[PDB]
Amino acid sequence: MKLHELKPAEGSRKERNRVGRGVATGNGKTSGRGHKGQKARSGGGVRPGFEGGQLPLFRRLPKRGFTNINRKEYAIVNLDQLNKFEDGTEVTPALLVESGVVKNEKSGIKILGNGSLDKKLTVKAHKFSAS
Amino acid sequence: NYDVLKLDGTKSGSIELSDAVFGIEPNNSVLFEAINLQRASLRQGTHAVKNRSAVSGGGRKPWKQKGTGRARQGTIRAPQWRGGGIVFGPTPRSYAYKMPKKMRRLALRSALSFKAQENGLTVVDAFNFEAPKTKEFKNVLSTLEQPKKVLVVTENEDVNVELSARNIPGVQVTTAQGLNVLDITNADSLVITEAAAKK
Amino acid sequence: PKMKTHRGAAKRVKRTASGQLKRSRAFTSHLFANKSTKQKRQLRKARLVSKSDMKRVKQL
Amino acid sequence: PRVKGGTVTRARRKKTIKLAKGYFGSKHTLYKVAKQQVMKSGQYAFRDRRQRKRDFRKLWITRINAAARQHEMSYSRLMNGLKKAGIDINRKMLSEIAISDEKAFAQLVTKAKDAL
RNA sequence: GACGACAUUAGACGAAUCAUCUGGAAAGAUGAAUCAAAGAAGGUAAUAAUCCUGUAGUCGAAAAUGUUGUCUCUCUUGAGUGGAUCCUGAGUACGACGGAGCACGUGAAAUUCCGUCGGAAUCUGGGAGGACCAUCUCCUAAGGCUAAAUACUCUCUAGUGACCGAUAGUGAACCAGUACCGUGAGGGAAAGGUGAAAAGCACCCCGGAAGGGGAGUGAAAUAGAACCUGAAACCGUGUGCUUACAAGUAGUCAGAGCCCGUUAAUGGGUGAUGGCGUGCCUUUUGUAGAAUGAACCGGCGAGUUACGAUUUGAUGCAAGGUUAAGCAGUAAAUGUGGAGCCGUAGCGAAAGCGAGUCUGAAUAGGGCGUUUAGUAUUUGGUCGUAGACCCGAAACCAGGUGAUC
RNA sequence: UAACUUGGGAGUCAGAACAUGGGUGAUAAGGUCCGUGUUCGAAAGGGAAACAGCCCAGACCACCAGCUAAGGUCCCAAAAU
RNA sequence: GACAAUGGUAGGAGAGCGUUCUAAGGGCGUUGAAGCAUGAUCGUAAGGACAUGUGGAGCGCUUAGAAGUGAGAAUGCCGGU
Ligand SMILES: [Mg+2]
Ligand SMILES: [Mg+2]
Ligand SMILES: [Mg+2]
Ligand SMILES: [Mg+2]
Ligand SMILES: [Mg+2]
Ligand SMILES: [Mg+2]
Ligand SMILES: [O]
Ligand SMILES: [O]
Repeated sequence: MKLHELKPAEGSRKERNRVGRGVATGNGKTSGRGHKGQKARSGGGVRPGFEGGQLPLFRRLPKRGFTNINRKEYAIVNLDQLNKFEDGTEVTPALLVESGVVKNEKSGIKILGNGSLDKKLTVKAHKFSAS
Repeated sequence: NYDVLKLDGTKSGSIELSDAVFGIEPNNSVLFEAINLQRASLRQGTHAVKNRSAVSGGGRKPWKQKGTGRARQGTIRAPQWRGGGIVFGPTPRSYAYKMPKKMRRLALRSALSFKAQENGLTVVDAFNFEAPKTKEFKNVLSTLEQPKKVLVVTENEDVNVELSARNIPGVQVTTAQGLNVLDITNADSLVITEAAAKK
Repeated sequence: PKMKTHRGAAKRVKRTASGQLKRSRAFTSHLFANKSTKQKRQLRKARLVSKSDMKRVKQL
Repeated sequence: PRVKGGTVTRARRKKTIKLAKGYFGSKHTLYKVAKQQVMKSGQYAFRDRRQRKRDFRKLWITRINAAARQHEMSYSRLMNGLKKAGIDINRKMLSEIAISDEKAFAQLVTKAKDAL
């Protein structure tokens, strides 16, 4: 490129469709005929004139919790945890480990909360722990 | 790979150049969108226009609605009427968008490859002086349009901008529009490793 | 502005590119049929997800 | 950057009006009227080409029958005489023949009359 | 209240070129030369780094102002222990009643304020911790002051524009809030350009004058003041062809006669005569339509923009991806900046459990989830919020102007 | 040779005539209301004197070529007194 | 080289022309720019060159970017006739 040679990609640009022009543009009226192409141009969000969108309230939502990490890692060997956010999670409100196809490599562990299948594996590997 | 540093017209010891900066096999698409990202940013939005609202004018109905024999009109200021407003006028904007951190680096490295693709030169400059003598320096033949890449702050060569066609940054910011205009660049031996390592 | 969610979202809850429901008729006149009175399941408005969106998308 | 829309309009309108040379009254000076009259013209051409083909087929047939009434061979006896003879040509050559030379036409009718 | 430095209100210096052709005139072409901390810009008889103003840089203030500094200048005790006894803001806080406001509509409705009315305590005290009691934790009203960070620009200085260039842009480029209209509040215009220089037509002639023909100024006066360029409508003068038995949405097709010669090719101008043929848009079940709009022509003039969602295409990364504000930086892509956001595991109203959960007596049966590709930026399509394709109402409300009819 | 799913985008909700089975109406309506099918609407051209819907037939452009469809062959007006 | 399709309003999809400006490159211009006028020319279209006259100083071209981007009709505004 010396700024007199440029040729960008294929499918990075297009026409813009100016409307209010032409007759042979494929436009000229652009919506209906007297119908409701007026300026406001709304049926009003979502509404047909009646009330099929009204169903019961089946709810509550208080505070909540944990993240996830599967047991599927083969990154570390013996490098017990809460050190890390690199090859696991970035954020932690409350940490928790789970299943996800087995870890045959033997590491310890350092965790809040624990899954059951995870427990019975990591005990058959090096360690189980709960803090 | 390697280039031959030199001094005023005499060869000197070779050097090493990363395959990843000056062998990055440039990418046109990235380079395109990069440059448009720059050339858009300089564009400031200082234009303006008056709609039918801000315009000093009227809501007075000049003639009443009906009984006339002429049309029905509400103001003497509207896009029709001479002196009226200008509907869907242009108004200021940011004229600036973003690209990721990495596509930038890929761009810089791409263009810098586009030089070494053909030829990009190197020198050791310690000339602390202030003059047009730096034009006689071009016995290296270093064709017209150029940057002259120094380390951070120099206050000697940068006052010599006044030549008809060149540039002279520090490496702290070297930009792919400052580059891609000129076809012949040069650089310092001290600093080429910086840009190479800094990417 | 950010776009405002329709706070009739308590009525419709997400799974995986879709919505979940409690069916409609309940909570007055429970005289009527036993089989009509087993109605705790899914509902949905399949084609009207086209209709009932870009107002409730933060939760979908 | 506002755009003075001038500098094209007039030129377009000249490229119309200068296809109005020979039209009557204010039809050869004014854009509007000459626009719409032009459009009528182009359409009329688009039916007139078809129309000339129809026409000259009529004309050639007329002249030809005007020839073969001389031997009182009405036009249809003849043509059927020609498809049976194992020969065939266009019209317009029967015309030009039977106009510029009579004898040739006579020999055609002999060649056809005897196949009936 | 004394006494120094810096900036501001006038300014100065400020490097460098000659010729030939064209020209009315060179700053252009042609050549050979020069300065650069100055090739920014504008003017100069046509397009100039080297002709002028100028810029880079440097210098400069008697007086006045403004901000800063050091001695004057003022003004000042600062902690600790012990806690016998006293003090820690009264018609207050709080409650009820009606109300407002707190994102919060009287709701279970805290916390804060208003009015009426009642009406506490004194550190072993009192208030809060979203009705209310308890334990725990934190804080101490009912008295007052407080720079910066921030929001705006009537105005000035210096600058800038993928801003306008006379129906645009301030309404206003000019003697404009003028002329004008109206009792009055108030509303509101149109109108730029000679040439390089006024050198702005001496003088003769007709003419009452105006105006003109001549002569001259000037490169050009068909640039001569209503003065650059000067289109179309419209109006004329002359002329090649044609037209006075003729029924015409006006053309097209065919075509003789008469004339002419091109951006030189199946030529151009006219057109006796015949065939064929009921305008344009809009709206409409359908319109030649006797349904609507347009007198002609010139100009003007209607899907835009931000923010956000969504999908489509591209592009970079990849089980990873990405920065926000802010800081430095040429009002700049370019570096920093890992709070935050998405995804990676879901189901259940929720506690919760977790590749299974929920429902359920059930391990049955079924709904959902399984089996990895996602994500940041962006062109386009669409939507929503903001007047949001344009023009168009009677009407409503607050404020004020008029009883000279 | 089309059919289905998903995703993006709309338009349309006033239909008319002809034939046909029917209701209503008076075995009236260029009527109205339904089913059935076509054409017009969004489709010119040839015929129906003339004509939105009837009849034949679906225009990419040009030719001074031909054969046919409906309907026609004395002049108008091409073609058999 | 064959084979087939190519009427079309609402409307959906696609490729395209020209204007103003910018950036870069390369070019024209008193030995007469732009605009204007005339013309029997090129291109499938929108459109563009060329010759000549007038005109008296700035303009094109290729690549790409952003647009106040196109006007025959509003009982449309203005101006002239
Ligand atoms: Mg109360
Ligand atoms: Mg009170
Ligand atoms: Mg003008
Ligand atoms: Mg139209
Ligand atoms: Mg009607
Ligand atoms: Mg008009
Ligand atoms: O209005
Ligand atoms: O309006």
